[PDB]
Amino acid sequence: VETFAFQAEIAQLMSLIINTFYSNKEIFLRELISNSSDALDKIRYESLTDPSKLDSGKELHINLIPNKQDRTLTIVDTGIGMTKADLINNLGTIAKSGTKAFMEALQAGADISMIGQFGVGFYSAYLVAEKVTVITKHNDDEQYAWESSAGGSFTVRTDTGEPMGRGTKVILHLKEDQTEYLEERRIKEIVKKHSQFIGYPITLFVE
Ligand SMILES: CN1CCN(S(=O)(=O)c2cc(F)c(F)cc2-c2ccc3nc(N)nc(C(=O)N4Cc5ccccc5C4)c3c2)CC1
Repeated sequence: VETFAFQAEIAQLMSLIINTFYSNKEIFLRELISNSSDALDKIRYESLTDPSKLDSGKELHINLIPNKQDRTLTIVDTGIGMTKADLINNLGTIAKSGTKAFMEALQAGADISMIGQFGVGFYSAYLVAEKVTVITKHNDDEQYAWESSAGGSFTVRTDTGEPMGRGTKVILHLKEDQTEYLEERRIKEIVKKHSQFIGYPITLFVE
């Protein structure tokens, strides 16, 4: 288990998301589904030249899994996945650029719902989650588990758990007052409203 400090801008963006009074918290799902969709597009392009990149899983889909018992909402994709370098260095660097542009926009009065245009949409997860665990598997690396409860740090460990094949699993440990995002009707309403035109099948799992 390795612990890393987020870069100053990301930590600032994260605490902005957690501290700003903003009622329209549902936008998080759209951001995670759109990230999954883009990840699925990346493995689909890579498969045009090198077809062996789909030996880790041919099916390209998105699964939404609520668990009332564990109070979690999981967003699963069979997209490209992420390497140790992606989790530790690359994610932080690609975000850094978009993070500053977004915080500048909100001052000037933009609103949180515009987070995705700045490529930092993933962090909107902290509108509803007290902790986020990300399980990922890329073709050129091992299975990793990234984790953060914000507070300026994140952890990275090798995942000894159930193999994934290829893709990303975003486990949202929901805040006590955000259990509505475990409800079938609510998820369906959000997916129909924000993600009705995703070019991959989205399966809402039930309990
Ligand atoms: C949104 N697209 C997806 C495709 N790419 S990519 O080119 O494949 C890439 C290049 C990188 F250099 C890199 F570091 C990561 C990724 C990467 C790959 C697959 C992904 N799958 C999901 N589902 N999500 C994210 C994500 O955006 N996350 C998860 C995650 C985990 C922890 C912190 C931030 C975040 C934000 C992913 C990112 C670009 C971004």
